[PDB]
Amino acid sequence: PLSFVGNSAFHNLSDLHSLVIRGASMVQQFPNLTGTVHLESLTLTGTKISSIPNNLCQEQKMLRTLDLSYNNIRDLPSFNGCHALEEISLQRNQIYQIKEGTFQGLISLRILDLSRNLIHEIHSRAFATLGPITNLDVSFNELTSFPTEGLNGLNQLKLVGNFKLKEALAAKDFVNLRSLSVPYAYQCCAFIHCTPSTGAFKPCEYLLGSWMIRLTVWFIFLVALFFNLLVILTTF
Amino acid sequence: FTVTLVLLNSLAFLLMAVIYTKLYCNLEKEDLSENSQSSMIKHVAWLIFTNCIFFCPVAFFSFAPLITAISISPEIMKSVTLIFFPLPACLNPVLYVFFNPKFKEDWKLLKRRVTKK
Amino acid sequence: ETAFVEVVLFESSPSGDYTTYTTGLTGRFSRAGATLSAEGEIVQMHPLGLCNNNDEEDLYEYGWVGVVKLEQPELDPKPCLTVLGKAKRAVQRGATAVIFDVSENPEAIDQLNQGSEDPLKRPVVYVKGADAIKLMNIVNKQKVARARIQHRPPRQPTEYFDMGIFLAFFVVVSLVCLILLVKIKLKQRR
Amino acid sequence: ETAFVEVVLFESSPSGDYTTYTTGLTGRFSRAGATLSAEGEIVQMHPLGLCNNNDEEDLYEYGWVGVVKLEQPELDPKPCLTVLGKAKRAVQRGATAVIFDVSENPEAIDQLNQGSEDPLKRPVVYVKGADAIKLMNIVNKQKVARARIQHRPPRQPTEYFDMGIFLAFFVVVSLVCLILLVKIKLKQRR
Amino acid sequence: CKGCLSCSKDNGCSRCQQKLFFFLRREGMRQYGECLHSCPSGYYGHRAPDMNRCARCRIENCDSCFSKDFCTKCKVGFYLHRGRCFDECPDGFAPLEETMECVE
Repeated sequence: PLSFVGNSAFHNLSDLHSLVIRGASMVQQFPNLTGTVHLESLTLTGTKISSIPNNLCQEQKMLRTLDLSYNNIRDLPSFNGCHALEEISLQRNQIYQIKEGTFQGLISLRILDLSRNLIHEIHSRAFATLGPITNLDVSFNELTSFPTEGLNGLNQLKLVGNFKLKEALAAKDFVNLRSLSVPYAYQCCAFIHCTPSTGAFKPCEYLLGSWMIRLTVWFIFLVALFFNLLVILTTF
Repeated sequence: FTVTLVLLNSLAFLLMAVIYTKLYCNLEKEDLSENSQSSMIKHVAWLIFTNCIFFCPVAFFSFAPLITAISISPEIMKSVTLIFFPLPACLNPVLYVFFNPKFKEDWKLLKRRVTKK
Repeated sequence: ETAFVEVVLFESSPSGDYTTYTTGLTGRFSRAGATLSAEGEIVQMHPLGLCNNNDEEDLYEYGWVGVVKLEQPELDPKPCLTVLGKAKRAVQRGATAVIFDVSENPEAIDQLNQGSEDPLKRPVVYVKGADAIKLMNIVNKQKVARARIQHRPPRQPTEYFDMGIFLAFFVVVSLVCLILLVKIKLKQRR
Repeated sequence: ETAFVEVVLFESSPSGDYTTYTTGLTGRFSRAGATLSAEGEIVQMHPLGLCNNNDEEDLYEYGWVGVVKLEQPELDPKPCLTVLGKAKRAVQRGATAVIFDVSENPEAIDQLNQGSEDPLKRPVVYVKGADAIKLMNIVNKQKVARARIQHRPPRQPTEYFDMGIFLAFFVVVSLVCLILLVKIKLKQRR
Repeated sequence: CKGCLSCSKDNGCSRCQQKLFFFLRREGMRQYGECLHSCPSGYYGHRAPDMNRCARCRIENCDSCFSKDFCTKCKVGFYLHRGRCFDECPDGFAPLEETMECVE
């Protein structure tokens, strides 16, 4: 039951190979980790941190896995420098905007996650410099326009909860995509695995199934109209 | 709830329409006679019968999900609703046009009005 | 949804060719795993061999169709992990599919098939009864075997005749109503 | 009949967990092999490395998805074996499935799909073009890879409700025939 | 792609020269042809009129063999006797370590 941790309570440990902190609610600042330059993994959940020091990628050069979920992170500083970083998870935070240069040069990034945030504006070139990113997660957010440049290598993706996302995506940019979960099934009509499926209730290209059925309803409509109008003429 | 209500009024309607047609049949005076009113009487009789002749299956397919005992593909209810919901309407004018001498008299009147127009 | 499992016993001829003898099995694709087709060698695992968080002692190669035999639920009153947790841990370890013998812990069937909004990309199959005892008998007797998980495609669409014959009674009955009124009309004529 | 192929790579984490990155492919289940789903590691083989009748030099383990790249047909004017012979030999070696790159020898497609009354229990898939060059590029680059082959189930039965419209025209036209005669009858009445 | 009549990038060499040995090299999944003037250790060059190919030395305990069963030199711990590997020099023969082979 860790409640509070001293601000400068982890510096100078020049060989601290890992650091995990959970439940430290009373913490309100990022720890003063200067000097500790051998953190392969890092975790800080359930804490009131607002921002991040900018020299983070310049200090923990060989940082590999990072997680900052369940925090009050609002503004994302530049992540250029953590050239060995693989997973980032910032879910359940107050992140509201994404700039172009935030993910500049994350060569080895594999897993990304920003779900349950307030992000609505993604710069077009946000993912241009990305490497072999496989899972991207921006579910439960306020996205309206989704850039896709430099994303063809993705394998799994989710957008569920993005109600403002009323548009679709071009399959030309999702060559290797396997699993997808979009808020509206119509966004999946363009394409392998999808959620929710485009069932017969909501077709893709023809509202009336196949041909000769459209002809059926055509004939029904013409005969109904003509006979009805003649009936009105005769009656009234 | 709305589907149950619409069915409830549908069954009550079908019952009372059947009862009324039975009452019309029981009327010997209008039955044995060749009165012109009986023409449209039978006309609305066939219309009222075919209304659920074509809508009762739609009700069956709407309650099919409620029964949730048979694996029904979406396409089957889709097709039956798209074909059998507008069906009871689009054929009634044809039936009145081609199965009622009263309409023929009305059409003669329409021809007279067109010629005098 | 049923799973068709074949266990292949290959024997190395000295010349280099392989002779195979296969045995059939049938399970049920559990909801926790996507209903797909997998293939890999059988690696039986103890139930308690999955909770441990030090995998470095048992780094297995990829594509191993793990097999677990669940035991008396009261025998483990303090469950280290849920069944879905075991499946997730196995898939993390490089398993391509997971098979559970629930012959002794039948509640595991509903535990797997219950509402879990985190389905696994690899199939999960639970067997029980004669198939389960057969699988246990082969596993604890042979040396190397390769299991294959087959998902039979669906069956014929009997929906064809359904609505045309349905419309057949509809048309027949509608005409029957029409002729019954015509019969009344003929009665008036007489 | 089309075959969907996933090429999965690994990165063994020191902790013991496995990380994967998959790439898609599309081929055609050739008639020479039964359309099924198979999985196994990729073992590329030279075309001339199959007809040899001494496997004891290179006995492989069971369940390996072999890959071959056929070459210019005139480059081997004295063909050591037919393509079906190559597939049979590969299956003898313990291959669980065989994939051919026919990008340079297109006639192999009809050679495989032609009348051969000896189908093989394991699927045979031939690719060509962009997918073929992608597969060759990954094979000669990576170190370990596992290929998964999937047989997509058939699509929806539109056969369902095509008769409903077919009988609809039929009933409507028959009504048209009857009603036209009634129109003639009304003309006689006038 | 040296000494190759027809070299392809994916499959390496596919038809060695007239007087050259066609050998298949295994590395990872990649397997490709090569042309050598003499087959490597553990193989014996088998000549042919169409294409000359190397084959594995089937005789056990061998590192270099002249034919399918005649080993020019065995591994350590096995003296050479008529091209065959024996740990001990049999009767009528005594070990000779200087050349590591069985002498009278």
